[PDB]
Amino acid sequence: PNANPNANPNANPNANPNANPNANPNANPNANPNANPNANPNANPNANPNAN
Amino acid sequence: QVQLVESGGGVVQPGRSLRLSCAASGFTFSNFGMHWIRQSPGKGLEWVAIIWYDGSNTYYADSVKGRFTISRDNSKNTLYLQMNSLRAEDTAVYYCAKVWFGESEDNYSVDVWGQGTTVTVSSASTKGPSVFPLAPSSKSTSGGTAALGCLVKDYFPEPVTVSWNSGALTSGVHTFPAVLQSSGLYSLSSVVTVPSSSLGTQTYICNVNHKPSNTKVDKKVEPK
Repeated sequence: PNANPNANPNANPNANPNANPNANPNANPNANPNANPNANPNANPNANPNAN
Repeated sequence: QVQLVESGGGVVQPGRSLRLSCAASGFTFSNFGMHWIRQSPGKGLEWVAIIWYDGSNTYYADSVKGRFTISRDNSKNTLYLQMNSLRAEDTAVYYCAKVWFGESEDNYSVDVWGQGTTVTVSSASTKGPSVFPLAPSSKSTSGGTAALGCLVKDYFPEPVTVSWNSGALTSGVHTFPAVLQSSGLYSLSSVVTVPSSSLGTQTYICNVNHKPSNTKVDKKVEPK
């Protein structure tokens, strides 16, 4: 009929927490173009034993 | 093709040292890194050490770090493994292996293995075997088939060879692999099934040979 078309707005502001805990298959499968392009200061500084 | 030949293995008392070598041919040895990998019945395959083509970088397994030293002589096309402070658990068959060729950023392992050399770390002294008859009787007869054999007990080191009637009897012969006893001496058995109607008339003699002690024993097996 003519119910309220807006928020409560005193509705639940927290987690469900029974919401979906899995990984959505239809997520973003591409690389984020504006991701971290710098070198990682905390990375492997040693020498790979399996290197050529 | 590619060929690797190990040498230098043998019997060594615990705490002593031993130097293994690996001769390579069929390829440019100086262009490839090498592995030493050992194999034992208790632990299976177990990587030991790796060396770069020029010897600049070497890596070792944790169980051998500080005791083994891997090196190479590219002028002689020879790979070396100096083993110091040997413990009982180092008894194994040691293989040298060649790293395969790949891309610059790939990880690497081995593609061609050597023939292998046996290393036995034990404080047992060289001792010839005791040959005891496994005498057939009514308790080892089922129908027309009977079983007899020879027990080769308390010898060191491996191996020993067993034949029957100087090789004339091979059908139905089962020589079991040797087992290591609590005393550090090996022991094994060899059995053969024969027609029961032949007992008492056909002569069966087992010929045990042990080259490390130059032992040759021909033991006659008589029924009970």
